Amino acid sequence: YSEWITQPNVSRTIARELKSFLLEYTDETGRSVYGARIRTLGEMNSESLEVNYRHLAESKAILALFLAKCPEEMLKIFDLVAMEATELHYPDYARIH
Amino acid sequence: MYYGISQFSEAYNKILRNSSSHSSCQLVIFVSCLNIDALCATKMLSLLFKKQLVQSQIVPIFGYSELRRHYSQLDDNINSLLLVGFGGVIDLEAFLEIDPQEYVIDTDSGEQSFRRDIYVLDAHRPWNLDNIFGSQIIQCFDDGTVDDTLGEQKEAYYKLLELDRKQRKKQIHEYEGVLEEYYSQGTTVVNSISAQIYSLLSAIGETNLSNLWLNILGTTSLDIAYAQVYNRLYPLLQDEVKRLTPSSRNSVKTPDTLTLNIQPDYYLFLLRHSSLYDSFYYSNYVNAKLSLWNENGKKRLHKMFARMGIPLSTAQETWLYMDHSIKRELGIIFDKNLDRYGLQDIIRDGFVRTLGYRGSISASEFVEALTALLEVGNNSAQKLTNLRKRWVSNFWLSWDALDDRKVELLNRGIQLAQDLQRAIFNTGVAILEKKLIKHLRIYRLCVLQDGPDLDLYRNPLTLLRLGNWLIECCAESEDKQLLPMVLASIDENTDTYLVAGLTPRYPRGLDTIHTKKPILNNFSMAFQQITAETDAKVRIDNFESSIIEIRREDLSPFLEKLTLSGLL
Repeated sequence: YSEWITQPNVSRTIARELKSFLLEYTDETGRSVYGARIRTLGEMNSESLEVNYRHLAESKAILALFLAKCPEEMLKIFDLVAMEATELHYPDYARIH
Repeated sequence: MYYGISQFSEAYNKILRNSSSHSSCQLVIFVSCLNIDALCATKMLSLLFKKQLVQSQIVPIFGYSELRRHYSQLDDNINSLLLVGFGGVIDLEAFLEIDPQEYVIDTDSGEQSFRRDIYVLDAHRPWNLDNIFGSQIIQCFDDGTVDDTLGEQKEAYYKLLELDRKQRKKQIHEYEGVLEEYYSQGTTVVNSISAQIYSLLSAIGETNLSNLWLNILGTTSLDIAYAQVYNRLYPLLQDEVKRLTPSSRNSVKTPDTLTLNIQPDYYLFLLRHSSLYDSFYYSNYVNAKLSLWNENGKKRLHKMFARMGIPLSTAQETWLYMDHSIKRELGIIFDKNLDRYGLQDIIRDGFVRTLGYRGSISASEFVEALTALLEVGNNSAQKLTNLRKRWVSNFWLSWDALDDRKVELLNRGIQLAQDLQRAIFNTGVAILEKKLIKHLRIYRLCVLQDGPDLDLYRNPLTLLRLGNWLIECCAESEDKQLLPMVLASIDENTDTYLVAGLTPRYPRGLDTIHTKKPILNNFSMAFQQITAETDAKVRIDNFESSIIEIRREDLSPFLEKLTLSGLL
């Protein structure tokens, strides 16, 4: 798996899927959970994005399995994805964190 | 007209001939305290008369009662009187009990001369026609309004004066109607006294950088409540700055260079003397455009700062120590990320003066410091006089702040300005949360009955500051229609209120046809009419006409009669 994740094509696919999950995941009430979480993150210069594992398991369960099995690289990929999403909501956020 | 723009030099030469004697001090300048424009105008006059060694006396007068008492005390030797910031809207000869036959010497020969000359110098437009037209002792420094917009009133006044059948009576009523419609008009401000005296100085040729700076301060004192006047007068100041600045530009900074500059001066609150976050947070305009008084406003502000990419730690840093990377990119950052929140009007051009190595300061900040020094610088009919005494004393603190050698006083003024804006913000969020402003179909009343630091609001300037805060907040609310507002503040020691009838104004930066027509404050005539009948121990003495002191018990019936009064 670590070798599977480190493949550039697999890494790009995983990053795209995680970005889609962050941007498009919606819960029962219908509002985007992680859009609001990223708004709050940037607003308080939080530097940390709290991502529920149940959400990651419900949608794209293969990514949740990868994260629970080889978190060393999945966390790096998902950190880059979170930075991209925050820069989408808060452009030029790299100056803050 | 009495004295036009082109003949100010005539008035100055008349003053010089009448009272430029080194033997004694025959010139007395009456200045209205609690007016930055009058303060700067009197500073200009003081410097000008210091150049010509004309002995003069400067008296700060707070109310009309003090003016009358001082004039009664005034000796007959003093043959030149200057009234700065007031006197142009009342019958001064009647108010002061002046009869020209007792002040006339050498009547002959079509000419007349008088033993004392009173020069009124103010900007409130309801010129009293018995002053601008029917009196020779009282000499008004007009700004060109009377010679162009008072022809009909001039004819109506002169016909009635000269005339002391059916057609004659009908025409008299027609003319008297013209005079009456001229009255029953709200008191506005069209010009700045500092600009008028600077025009006089330009006529005499005594203009210099210090006088130009005083002119800029006096004009910028009008930007909060009369932004149309400031926008009208701004090009003249812009031209004067270019004219007076020496050609030796881009030179190295030396401990002696004084530089008037026209550079981006954002419409924030004490930006250079406080943190960026505090400049946005306590700004009147930003508060109006974001409604920071409620809880969600602070979240909006933090979100804006994150959007610009300015960390909160950097944002809350003092402006001097803010990292040069961020401080040099304020223009670009504000261009990118201000139209999103509707704060595009924040970006603005102002005047910034640096004195050698002492750091920059803008006229907007300087007038806030001066106002703070005026406000908090230092049984019932006696403690109030003590308040008047302290209020007069604060005028000299604000006067000494102008001197370049007293920067340690200007810094104290800046600190007081920050404290007063904090107190104003706290009281504003207290008023808007409890919904103290009672909406009406005539005027949105608001009475301060209890709370913290309520002793700050017995000063008319602080009460006007709070009123301007509230009016700016209400002006940016589309749902709330324009309507005059009333503020009151109980003085526990004297058991008296301080009613301050205000005026609404259009949103800043919104230029339309109805915006061009100024809003007129009708509270003066209403207050005077209500007080004339139904004796209620009302004290109408302020030069600011729409401010009265009313007893605690008599406030409610007064407001009831005012509601019944359709004048305003």
